[PDB]
Amino acid sequence: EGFIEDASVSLGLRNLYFNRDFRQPGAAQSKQEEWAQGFLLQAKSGYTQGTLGLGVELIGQLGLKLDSSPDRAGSGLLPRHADGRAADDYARLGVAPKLKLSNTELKLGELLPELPILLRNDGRLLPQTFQGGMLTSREIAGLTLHGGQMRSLSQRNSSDHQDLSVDGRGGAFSDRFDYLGAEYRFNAERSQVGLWQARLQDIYRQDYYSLSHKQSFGGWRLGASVGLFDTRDEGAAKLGELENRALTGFFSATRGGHSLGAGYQRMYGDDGMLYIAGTSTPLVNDIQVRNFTSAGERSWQLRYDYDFVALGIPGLTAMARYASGAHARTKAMDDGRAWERDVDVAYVIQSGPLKNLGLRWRNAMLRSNHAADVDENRLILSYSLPL
Ligand SMILES: CCCCCCCCCCO[C@@H]1O[C@H](CO)[C@@H](O[C@H]2O[C@@H](CO)[C@@H](O)[C@H](O)[C@@H]2O)[C@H](O)[C@H]1O
Repeated sequence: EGFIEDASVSLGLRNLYFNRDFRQPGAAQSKQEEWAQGFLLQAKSGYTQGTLGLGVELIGQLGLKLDSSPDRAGSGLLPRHADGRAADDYARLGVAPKLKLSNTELKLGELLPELPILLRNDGRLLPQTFQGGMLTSREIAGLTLHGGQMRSLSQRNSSDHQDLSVDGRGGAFSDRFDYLGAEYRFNAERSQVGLWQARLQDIYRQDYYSLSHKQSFGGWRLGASVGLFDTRDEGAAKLGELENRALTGFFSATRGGHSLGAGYQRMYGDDGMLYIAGTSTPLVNDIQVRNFTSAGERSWQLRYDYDFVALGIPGLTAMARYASGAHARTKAMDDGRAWERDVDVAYVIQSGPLKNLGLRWRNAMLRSNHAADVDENRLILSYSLPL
C-alpha cells in the first residue's frame, strides 16, 4: 500500500570506448585510449504512509576494464595506479534515506546533485556522487527552494570518496559545502529566475543569478537563457584571495527539426571560473573537452541540431557546434586563443526486442596556442534495464 508501489529498480548499462589523441609531439603521453563497461544500480522505495513519509534509495556502481595499456590509461573511465596501470575494476555502493513532509523532501547519504552551483559530472563511465544531505521544497506554486550541505565527493573513476576542493587548484580542502537556492517559474511556465549562494568553507563563496525564457510560436520554439556567477574567497581563504565573475547566455531557435543557437561566455577578474573538483557547470561553452574558463577568457558558440524524425527516422539525432575563445591568461601569455569543434550523432532503437538500446558517437577537435591540441572520439552504447 505504497512504499512497495512507487518503488523502482533500474540497471543502467554503459559500454564506453574513449580515445583522446594528443597531436603535439612530444606529448610524453601520446594517447588516452580505453574501453570499459559500467553498471549503474538504482533502487528507490516509495514512501511510508503518514504525514511524514520515510523511504530509502540505493546507488550501486561497477566499472569493468575491457581494454587498456599503461601507456594510454588516464582516460577517466578507470582508476589508475601509480605504476600507470588501469584498475581491472572498481565498485561503489551508497544508501540514501529520504523523508517527505507535504511537498518538501529531504535526502541524505549518497547523492547525485544536479545544481547550477554543484552539477555532478557524468562525462565518463560512472557518475560522480556526493555525500551529504539535500533539502528541496516547493510548498508555493511556481517556487522551488533548495538547501543542503555536502561533506565529500566520489569522482567518476573512483571507488573512494574524498573531502571537497576546487577544480584545477587542489591543495586546499573542505569538509563543508553549504548552499541555498530559490527558483521562481512564471509567465504560464515560460519564464524563470534563479538565485543561488554556495559556501565552500574557508575557501570560497559563490553567488549565481539566473534568467531564462522559453516560448513557442506556431512551429518555432525559441529559448533564451543568461546566467551569472560571482565568486569571492571566504573565511580563512585557504586558496588566498579569489576573484571571478563568470557570464554565460545563449539564444536558441528551433523549427521543423532544425535548431540553430548562438552562445556567449566571458570570464572576468583575476581568476577564471571557480567550481568543485571534477564537477560540471551550466556554462554554455562547457563542452566536450574544454569549458573555456581560463582567466579573462572571452568566448562564443554556434550550434546546430537536427532531429531526424522529420526525415522519417525517429531516434536519430545529430549535433555540431563550434566554440572560439580569446584573451585567456596563462602566465606565459595573455591573448590565449582556442577553438573546439564538436560533433554528436546518436541513435536509439525505438521498437522491437532492442527497444531503447542506444549508440552514440562523439567527436571533437581542439586547437589552441596554450592548451594541448586534441582529437577525441567516444563510442557509447547504452541500455537501461528495469527490475
Ligand atoms: C550493480 C552494481 C552493484 C555493485 C555493488 C557491489 C558492492 C560494492 C563493493 C565495494 O564497495 C565499496 O567498497 C570500497 C572499499 O571498501 C569503499 O571505499 C570507500 O570506503 C571507505 C570506508 O568506508 C574508504 O576506504 C574509501 O575512501 C572509500 O570511501 C566504498 O565506499 C564502497 O562503495
